[PDB]
Amino acid sequence: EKVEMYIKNLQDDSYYVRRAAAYALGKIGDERAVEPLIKALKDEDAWVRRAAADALGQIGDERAVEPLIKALKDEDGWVRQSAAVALGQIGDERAVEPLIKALKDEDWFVRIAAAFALGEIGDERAVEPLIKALKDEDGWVRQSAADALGEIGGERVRAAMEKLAETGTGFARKVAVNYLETHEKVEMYIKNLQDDSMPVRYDAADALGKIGDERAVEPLIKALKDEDPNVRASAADALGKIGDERAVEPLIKALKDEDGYVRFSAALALGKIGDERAVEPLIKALKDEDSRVRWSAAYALGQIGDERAVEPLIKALKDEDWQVRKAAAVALGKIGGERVRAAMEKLAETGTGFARKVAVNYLETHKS
Ligand code: NA
Repeated sequence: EKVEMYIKNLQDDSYYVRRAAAYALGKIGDERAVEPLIKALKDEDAWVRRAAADALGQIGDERAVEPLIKALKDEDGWVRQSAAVALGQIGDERAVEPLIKALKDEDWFVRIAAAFALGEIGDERAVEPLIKALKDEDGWVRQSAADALGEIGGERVRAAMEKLAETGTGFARKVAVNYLETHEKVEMYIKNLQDDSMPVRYDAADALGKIGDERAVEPLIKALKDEDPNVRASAADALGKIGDERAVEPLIKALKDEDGYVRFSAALALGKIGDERAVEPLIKALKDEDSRVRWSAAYALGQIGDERAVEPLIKALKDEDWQVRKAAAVALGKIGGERVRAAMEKLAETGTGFARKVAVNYLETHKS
Protein backbone atom coordinates (compact mmCIF):
# COMPACT_ATOMS: atom_id res chain seq x y z
CA GLU A 1 0.00 0.00 0.00
CA LYS A 2 3.10 2.18 -0.12
CA VAL A 3 3.68 1.29 -3.77
CA GLU A 4 0.55 2.70 -5.38
CA MET A 5 1.01 6.32 -4.26
CA TYR A 6 4.47 6.18 -5.80
CA ILE A 7 2.86 4.79 -8.95
CA LYS A 8 0.31 7.61 -9.05
CA ASN A 9 2.99 10.19 -8.21
CA LEU A 10 4.99 9.07 -11.27
CA GLN A 11 2.66 11.16 -13.47
CA ASP A 12 2.47 14.17 -11.14
CA ASP A 13 3.02 17.62 -12.62
CA SER A 14 5.90 18.48 -10.28
CA TYR A 15 9.29 17.09 -11.29
CA TYR A 16 10.40 16.75 -7.66
CA VAL A 17 7.62 14.38 -6.59
CA ARG A 18 8.31 12.28 -9.70
CA ARG A 19 11.91 11.93 -8.52
CA ALA A 20 10.81 10.82 -5.04
CA ALA A 21 8.48 8.20 -6.54
CA ALA A 22 11.07 6.79 -8.95
CA TYR A 23 13.60 6.91 -6.11
CA ALA A 24 11.34 4.92 -3.78
CA LEU A 25 10.17 2.50 -6.48
CA GLY A 26 13.84 1.62 -6.95
CA LYS A 27 13.87 0.50 -3.32
CA ILE A 28 10.37 -0.96 -2.95
CA GLY A 29 8.74 -1.44 -6.37
CA ASP A 30 7.92 -4.82 -7.89
CA GLU A 31 6.49 -6.05 -11.20
CA ARG A 32 3.40 -3.87 -10.69
CA ALA A 33 5.52 -0.80 -11.40
CA VAL A 34 7.43 -1.48 -14.63
CA GLU A 35 4.66 -0.33 -16.98
CA PRO A 36 4.50 3.05 -15.18
CA LEU A 37 8.29 3.16 -14.80
CA ILE A 38 8.68 2.41 -18.51
CA LYS A 39 6.63 5.56 -19.13
CA ALA A 40 8.79 7.41 -16.59
CA LEU A 41 11.72 6.63 -18.92
CA LYS A 42 10.21 9.21 -21.31
CA ASP A 43 10.27 11.92 -18.63
CA GLU A 44 11.41 15.52 -19.05
CA ASP A 45 13.61 15.41 -15.94
CA ALA A 46 16.83 13.48 -16.50
CA TRP A 47 16.90 12.64 -12.79
CA VAL A 48 13.52 10.94 -13.19
CA ARG A 49 14.62 9.03 -16.30
CA ARG A 50 17.83 7.95 -14.56
CA ALA A 51 16.15 6.71 -11.37
CA ALA A 52 13.55 4.94 -13.54
CA ALA A 53 16.16 2.90 -15.42
CA ASP A 54 17.79 2.31 -12.03
CA ALA A 55 14.51 0.81 -10.81
CA LEU A 56 13.64 -1.23 -13.91
CA GLY A 57 16.95 -3.09 -13.73
CA GLN A 58 16.47 -3.65 -10.01
CA ILE A 59 13.03 -5.12 -10.74
CA GLY A 60 14.47 -7.23 -13.56
CA ASP A 61 11.40 -7.53 -15.80
CA GLU A 62 12.02 -8.44 -19.44
CA ARG A 63 9.53 -5.86 -20.74
CA ALA A 64 11.92 -3.02 -19.86
CA VAL A 65 14.41 -4.25 -22.48
CA GLU A 66 13.21 -2.55 -25.66
CA PRO A 67 12.57 0.72 -23.73
CA LEU A 68 15.97 0.66 -21.99
CA ILE A 69 17.70 0.00 -25.33
CA LYS A 70 16.37 3.33 -26.62
CA ALA A 71 17.37 4.87 -23.28
CA LEU A 72 20.89 3.83 -24.30
CA LYS A 73 20.52 6.64 -26.87
CA ASP A 74 19.44 9.25 -24.30
CA GLU A 75 20.95 12.74 -24.36
CA ASP A 76 22.15 12.51 -20.73
CA GLY A 77 25.21 10.35 -20.16
CA TRP A 78 24.18 9.35 -16.65
CA VAL A 79 20.86 8.16 -18.07
CA ARG A 80 22.57 6.01 -20.71
CA GLN A 81 24.74 4.44 -18.00
CA SER A 82 21.69 3.66 -15.85
CA ALA A 83 20.08 1.91 -18.83
CA ALA A 84 23.30 0.01 -19.54
CA VAL A 85 23.53 -1.31 -15.97
CA ALA A 86 19.79 -2.02 -15.98
CA LEU A 87 20.00 -4.14 -19.14
CA GLY A 88 22.94 -5.92 -17.53
CA GLN A 89 20.80 -6.75 -14.50
CA ILE A 90 18.00 -8.11 -16.69
CA GLY A 91 20.36 -10.38 -18.64
CA ASP A 92 18.39 -10.26 -21.89
CA GLU A 93 20.49 -11.12 -24.95
CA ARG A 94 18.71 -8.48 -27.06
CA ALA A 95 20.73 -5.76 -25.32
CA VAL A 96 24.06 -7.25 -26.48
CA GLU A 97 24.34 -5.56 -29.88
CA PRO A 98 23.22 -2.11 -28.59
CA LEU A 99 25.46 -2.48 -25.53
CA ILE A 100 28.35 -3.23 -27.90
CA LYS A 101 27.62 0.17 -29.45
CA ALA A 102 27.59 1.74 -25.99
CA LEU A 103 31.08 0.24 -25.56
CA LYS A 104 32.18 3.17 -27.76
CA ASP A 105 30.15 5.89 -26.03
CA GLU A 106 31.60 9.40 -25.86
CA ASP A 107 31.48 9.30 -22.05
CA TRP A 108 33.95 7.18 -20.10
CA PHE A 109 31.49 6.19 -17.36
CA VAL A 110 28.99 4.92 -19.94
CA ARG A 111 31.64 2.69 -21.53
CA ILE A 112 32.30 1.23 -18.08
CA ALA A 113 28.58 0.56 -17.62
CA ALA A 114 28.33 -0.95 -21.11
CA ALA A 115 31.32 -3.22 -20.47
CA PHE A 116 29.90 -4.32 -17.12
CA ALA A 117 26.50 -5.13 -18.65
CA LEU A 118 27.95 -7.28 -21.44
CA GLY A 119 29.96 -9.08 -18.78
CA GLU A 120 26.87 -9.85 -16.72
CA ILE A 121 24.96 -11.07 -19.78
CA GLY A 122 27.85 -13.38 -20.62
CA ASP A 123 27.17 -13.39 -24.36
CA GLU A 124 30.26 -14.31 -26.38
CA ARG A 125 29.49 -11.78 -29.13
CA ALA A 126 30.96 -9.12 -26.82
CA VAL A 127 34.33 -10.89 -26.46
CA GLU A 128 36.18 -9.10 -29.29
CA PRO A 129 34.47 -5.73 -28.71
CA LEU A 130 35.65 -6.13 -25.11
CA ILE A 131 39.12 -7.20 -26.27
CA LYS A 132 39.50 -4.05 -28.37
CA ALA A 133 38.10 -2.15 -25.38
CA LEU A 134 41.32 -3.11 -23.58
CA LYS A 135 43.01 -0.40 -25.68
CA ASP A 136 40.50 2.31 -24.74
CA GLU A 137 42.08 5.67 -23.93
CA ASP A 138 40.67 5.50 -20.37
CA GLY A 139 42.34 3.04 -18.02
CA TRP A 140 39.20 2.61 -15.93
CA VAL A 141 37.33 1.56 -19.08
CA ARG A 142 40.18 -0.82 -19.94
CA GLN A 143 39.93 -2.21 -16.41
CA SER A 144 36.17 -2.74 -16.75
CA ALA A 145 36.54 -4.70 -20.00
CA ALA A 146 39.19 -6.90 -18.38
CA ASP A 147 36.72 -7.78 -15.62
CA ALA A 148 33.94 -8.24 -18.19
CA LEU A 149 35.95 -10.75 -20.22
CA GLY A 150 36.65 -12.57 -16.96
CA GLU A 151 32.97 -12.96 -16.10
CA ILE A 152 32.24 -14.39 -19.55
CA GLY A 153 35.24 -16.70 -19.36
CA GLY A 154 34.49 -19.01 -22.25
CA GLU A 155 37.19 -20.65 -24.27
CA ARG A 156 36.67 -17.88 -26.83
CA VAL A 157 38.26 -15.57 -24.23
CA ARG A 158 41.01 -18.07 -23.40
CA ALA A 159 41.62 -18.07 -27.14
CA ALA A 160 41.76 -14.27 -27.26
CA MET A 161 43.76 -14.13 -24.02
CA GLU A 162 46.36 -16.51 -25.45
CA LYS A 163 46.64 -14.54 -28.69
CA LEU A 164 46.92 -11.34 -26.64
CA ALA A 165 49.61 -12.70 -24.31
CA GLU A 166 51.54 -13.97 -27.34
CA THR A 167 51.15 -10.74 -29.30
CA GLY A 168 49.62 -7.76 -27.46
CA THR A 169 51.01 -4.59 -25.87
CA GLY A 170 50.38 -2.54 -22.76
CA PHE A 171 47.41 -3.22 -20.50
CA ALA A 172 45.90 -5.79 -22.88
CA ARG A 173 49.11 -7.83 -22.56
CA LYS A 174 49.24 -7.43 -18.76
CA VAL A 175 45.64 -8.69 -18.62
CA ALA A 176 46.16 -11.73 -20.84
CA VAL A 177 49.42 -12.80 -19.19
CA ASN A 178 47.74 -12.69 -15.78
CA TYR A 179 44.79 -14.60 -17.26
CA LEU A 180 47.10 -17.49 -18.19
CA GLU A 181 48.87 -17.37 -14.81
CA THR A 182 45.61 -17.89 -12.88
CA HIS A 183 43.70 -20.44 -15.00
CA GLU A 184 28.36 -26.04 -20.77
CA LYS A 185 27.12 -23.29 -18.45
CA VAL A 186 23.43 -24.19 -18.23
CA GLU A 187 24.38 -27.64 -16.91
CA MET A 188 26.33 -26.05 -14.04
CA TYR A 189 23.33 -24.02 -12.86
CA ILE A 190 20.95 -26.99 -13.05
CA LYS A 191 23.24 -28.80 -10.61
CA ASN A 192 23.39 -25.57 -8.59
CA LEU A 193 19.59 -25.81 -8.28
CA GLN A 194 20.16 -28.74 -5.90
CA ASP A 195 22.79 -26.91 -3.84
CA ASP A 196 22.61 -26.74 -0.06
CA SER A 197 23.19 -22.97 0.07
CA MET A 198 20.09 -20.88 -0.60
CA PRO A 199 21.80 -18.04 -2.57
CA VAL A 200 23.31 -20.63 -4.93
CA ARG A 201 19.87 -22.10 -5.62
CA TYR A 202 18.37 -18.63 -6.10
CA ASP A 203 21.21 -17.58 -8.43
CA ALA A 204 20.67 -20.83 -10.34
CA ALA A 205 16.98 -20.11 -10.94
CA ASP A 206 17.82 -16.50 -11.79
CA ALA A 207 20.42 -17.72 -14.28
CA LEU A 208 18.40 -20.48 -15.96
CA GLY A 209 15.49 -18.13 -16.65
CA LYS A 210 17.60 -15.48 -18.36
CA ILE A 211 19.41 -18.13 -20.41
CA GLY A 212 16.04 -19.52 -21.48
CA ASP A 213 17.03 -23.09 -22.39
CA GLU A 214 14.14 -25.55 -22.12
CA ARG A 215 16.32 -28.23 -20.48
CA ALA A 216 16.07 -26.15 -17.28
CA VAL A 217 12.29 -26.61 -17.30
CA GLU A 218 11.99 -29.89 -15.42
CA PRO A 219 14.67 -28.91 -12.84
CA LEU A 220 12.95 -25.55 -12.24
CA ILE A 221 9.59 -27.33 -11.84
CA LYS A 222 11.19 -29.26 -8.97
CA ALA A 223 12.48 -25.97 -7.55
CA LEU A 224 8.84 -24.85 -7.35
CA LYS A 225 8.74 -27.03 -4.21
CA ASP A 226 11.91 -25.49 -2.75
CA GLU A 227 12.29 -25.00 1.00
CA ASP A 228 12.84 -21.24 0.62
CA PRO A 229 10.11 -19.06 -0.98
CA ASN A 230 12.60 -16.79 -2.76
CA VAL A 231 13.92 -19.75 -4.76
CA ARG A 232 10.31 -20.87 -5.29
CA ALA A 233 9.23 -17.57 -6.85
CA SER A 234 12.48 -17.25 -8.81
CA ALA A 235 11.98 -20.63 -10.49
CA ALA A 236 8.39 -19.56 -11.19
CA ASP A 237 9.50 -16.39 -12.97
CA ALA A 238 12.19 -18.38 -14.78
CA LEU A 239 9.58 -20.85 -16.05
CA GLY A 240 7.52 -17.93 -17.34
CA LYS A 241 10.43 -16.50 -19.32
CA ILE A 242 11.22 -19.97 -20.69
CA GLY A 243 7.61 -20.20 -21.81
CA ASP A 244 7.60 -24.01 -21.82
CA GLU A 245 4.06 -25.35 -21.48
CA ARG A 246 5.30 -28.22 -19.27
CA ALA A 247 5.31 -25.93 -16.22
CA VAL A 248 1.61 -25.04 -16.60
CA GLU A 249 0.26 -27.67 -14.19
CA PRO A 250 2.98 -27.26 -11.49
CA LEU A 251 2.60 -23.47 -11.75
CA ILE A 252 -1.13 -23.79 -11.05
CA LYS A 253 -0.11 -25.61 -7.87
CA ALA A 254 2.16 -22.65 -7.10
CA LEU A 255 -0.97 -20.46 -7.21
CA LYS A 256 -1.80 -22.03 -3.82
CA ASP A 257 1.55 -21.40 -2.13
CA GLU A 258 2.01 -20.08 1.40
CA ASP A 259 4.10 -17.13 0.20
CA GLY A 260 2.19 -14.39 -1.59
CA TYR A 261 5.15 -13.46 -3.77
CA VAL A 262 5.32 -17.07 -5.01
CA ARG A 263 1.66 -16.92 -6.02
CA PHE A 264 2.28 -13.46 -7.48
CA SER A 265 5.13 -14.85 -9.59
CA ALA A 266 3.17 -17.98 -10.56
CA ALA A 267 0.28 -15.89 -11.91
CA LEU A 268 2.49 -13.66 -14.07
CA ALA A 269 4.30 -16.72 -15.42
CA LEU A 270 1.03 -18.39 -16.42
CA GLY A 271 0.06 -15.27 -18.35
CA LYS A 272 3.38 -15.38 -20.19
CA ILE A 273 2.79 -19.02 -21.16
CA GLY A 274 -0.76 -18.22 -22.25
CA ASP A 275 -2.29 -21.64 -21.62
CA GLU A 276 -6.05 -21.42 -21.16
CA ARG A 277 -5.93 -23.97 -18.33
CA ALA A 278 -4.74 -21.06 -16.17
CA VAL A 279 -7.95 -19.07 -16.69
CA GLU A 280 -10.01 -20.94 -14.09
CA PRO A 281 -7.32 -20.89 -11.33
CA LEU A 282 -6.41 -17.26 -12.10
CA ILE A 283 -10.09 -16.28 -11.88
CA LYS A 284 -10.35 -17.60 -8.32
CA ALA A 285 -7.03 -15.86 -7.60
CA LEU A 286 -8.81 -12.52 -8.08
CA LYS A 287 -10.20 -13.09 -4.56
CA ASP A 288 -6.83 -13.48 -2.86
CA GLU A 289 -5.79 -12.14 0.54
CA ASP A 290 -2.89 -10.31 -1.14
CA SER A 291 -3.49 -7.21 -3.26
CA ARG A 292 -0.40 -8.04 -5.34
CA VAL A 293 -1.70 -11.53 -6.16
CA ARG A 294 -5.07 -10.01 -7.08
CA TRP A 295 -3.19 -7.68 -9.44
CA SER A 296 -1.17 -10.47 -11.08
CA ALA A 297 -4.41 -12.44 -11.51
CA ALA A 298 -5.98 -9.67 -13.60
CA TYR A 299 -2.84 -8.94 -15.62
CA ALA A 300 -2.32 -12.61 -16.48
CA LEU A 301 -5.98 -12.92 -17.49
CA GLY A 302 -5.30 -9.96 -19.77
CA GLN A 303 -2.32 -11.72 -21.34
CA ILE A 304 -4.30 -14.92 -21.93
CA GLY A 305 -7.30 -13.14 -23.46
CA ASP A 306 -9.98 -15.69 -22.57
CA GLU A 307 -13.55 -14.38 -22.45
CA ARG A 308 -14.33 -16.50 -19.36
CA ALA A 309 -12.74 -13.79 -17.18
CA VAL A 310 -14.90 -10.90 -18.44
CA GLU A 311 -17.40 -10.87 -15.55
CA PRO A 312 -14.77 -11.79 -12.91
CA LEU A 313 -12.91 -8.66 -14.06
CA ILE A 314 -16.10 -6.58 -13.97
CA LYS A 315 -16.31 -7.79 -10.39
CA ALA A 316 -12.64 -6.83 -9.95
CA LEU A 317 -13.43 -3.24 -11.02
CA LYS A 318 -14.71 -2.76 -7.43
CA ASP A 319 -11.63 -4.01 -5.58
CA GLU A 320 -10.48 -2.13 -2.50
CA ASP A 321 -6.93 -1.88 -3.83
CA TRP A 322 -6.63 0.86 -6.45
CA GLN A 323 -4.37 -0.74 -9.06
CA VAL A 324 -6.18 -4.07 -8.84
CA ARG A 325 -9.09 -2.21 -10.42
CA LYS A 326 -6.67 -0.46 -12.78
CA ALA A 327 -5.34 -3.86 -13.86
CA ALA A 328 -8.87 -5.23 -14.29
CA ALA A 329 -9.75 -2.33 -16.58
CA VAL A 330 -6.60 -3.04 -18.59
CA ALA A 331 -7.52 -6.73 -18.78
CA LEU A 332 -11.02 -6.05 -20.13
CA GLY A 333 -9.42 -3.78 -22.72
CA LYS A 334 -7.09 -6.56 -23.87
CA ILE A 335 -9.90 -9.13 -24.09
CA GLY A 336 -12.26 -6.64 -25.72
CA GLY A 337 -14.74 -9.19 -27.03
CA GLU A 338 -18.32 -8.43 -27.96
CA ARG A 339 -19.11 -9.63 -24.43
CA VAL A 340 -16.92 -6.87 -22.97
CA ARG A 341 -18.74 -4.23 -25.03
CA ALA A 342 -22.14 -5.38 -23.75
CA ALA A 343 -20.88 -5.62 -20.17
CA MET A 344 -19.47 -2.09 -20.09
CA GLU A 345 -22.55 -0.36 -21.53
CA LYS A 346 -24.53 -1.96 -18.72
CA LEU A 347 -21.80 -0.68 -16.40
CA ALA A 348 -21.86 2.74 -18.07
CA GLU A 349 -25.50 3.32 -17.07
CA THR A 350 -25.69 1.27 -13.84
CA GLY A 351 -22.14 1.61 -12.51
CA THR A 352 -20.80 3.78 -9.71
CA GLY A 353 -17.57 5.75 -9.47
CA PHE A 354 -14.45 4.05 -10.81
CA ALA A 355 -16.21 1.10 -12.45
CA ARG A 356 -18.62 3.57 -14.08
CA LYS A 357 -15.72 5.85 -15.02
CA VAL A 358 -13.84 3.15 -16.94
CA ALA A 359 -17.03 1.77 -18.51
CA VAL A 360 -17.69 5.17 -20.12
CA ASN A 361 -14.00 5.38 -21.06
CA TYR A 362 -14.00 1.99 -22.80
CA LEU A 363 -17.05 2.97 -24.85
CA GLU A 364 -15.37 6.27 -25.77
CA THR A 365 -12.20 4.61 -27.07
CA HIS A 366 -13.86 1.78 -29.02
CA LYS A 367 -15.96 4.19 -31.12
CA SER A 368 -15.09 5.47 -34.59
NA1 NA B 1 19.42 8.72 -10.04
